[PDB]
Amino acid sequence: PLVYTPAVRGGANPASGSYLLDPQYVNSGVDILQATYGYNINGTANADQLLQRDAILAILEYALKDTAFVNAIQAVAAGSGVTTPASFVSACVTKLT
Amino acid sequence: PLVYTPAVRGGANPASGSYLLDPQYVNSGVDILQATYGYNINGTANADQLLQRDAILAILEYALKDTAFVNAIQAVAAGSGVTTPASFVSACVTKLT
Amino acid sequence: PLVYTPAVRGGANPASGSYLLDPQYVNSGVDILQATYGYNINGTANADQLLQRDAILAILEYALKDTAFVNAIQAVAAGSGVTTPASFVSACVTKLT
Amino acid sequence: TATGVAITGSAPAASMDATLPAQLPISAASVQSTFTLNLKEIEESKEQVT
Repeated sequence: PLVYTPAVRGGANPASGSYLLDPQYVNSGVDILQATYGYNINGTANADQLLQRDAILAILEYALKDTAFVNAIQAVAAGSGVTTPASFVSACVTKLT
Repeated sequence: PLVYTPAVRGGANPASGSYLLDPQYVNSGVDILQATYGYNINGTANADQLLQRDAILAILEYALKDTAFVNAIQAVAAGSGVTTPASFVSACVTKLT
Repeated sequence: PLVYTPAVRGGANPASGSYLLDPQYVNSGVDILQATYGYNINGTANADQLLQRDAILAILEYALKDTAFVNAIQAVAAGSGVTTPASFVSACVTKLT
Repeated sequence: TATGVAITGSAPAASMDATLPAQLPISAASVQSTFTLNLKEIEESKEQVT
């Protein structure tokens, strides 16, 4: 089971709730991203969104920066049945299940 | 073949270069990203990284807002052997390929 | 295939598009035309209407001046049922095909 | 939220408002028009129009 602390050096759980992602270079070292991540804004996370938030940051702190994950999500988009980019995400759900 | 445009309505290809994402509400409507996306800062895009930028922007607009993709990336993170999250991104690359 | 040039000598393709025809003496005797020809005023000529313009300027320069074409168009008008000359032109289009 | 508890109650859970952005972008596009007029058309139209 994935258990980790968010990858910024001194800002894991902020007092304000406005967690600022570190700037990362995603497109094989070409494009900068510079996101933030505001915490609980429609109530608390009731120990199930507390697990999904542990996974959304993992696809965002680490995965888009990596040059082997972005090649896999490149080759899904080059499939012969993937257009209209709301069926792009339904073509990678079936790979992840 | 994924045909795609930047999903913000009137700000598709910015003349400034700093493509600013609209805020989408992730983790089933509890959190908020408010990201940007800076274009070419360490070079050019050399006719293949346009296809890798094609899938970074789609996985950052149409995937993290979706509720069936986040329940599929959650179940990978609750598997076995997926700790220290360079293994989470490497267990995800074997599913997609 | 027809090869053709505008018949007035130094004024073949004008700058303003107002191709002034040189006057011809039409009835073999006694008349004169002094026409002009405006170029593209309701669009452009889209690679097929150049061929129609290639034949209108030939029937207006080298045909009305001739004495055997005006006698050939005389004998159609003295035919059978060629009255109200929107039918004179429809009884001439059956001979040309 | 403003809920009703007893007189000897126990101070119910917290709440705040929320403020949201709009972000309304413009630097992408522009409406334009062209002429392509000659240098001799402007000359012979200064003496051939009323």
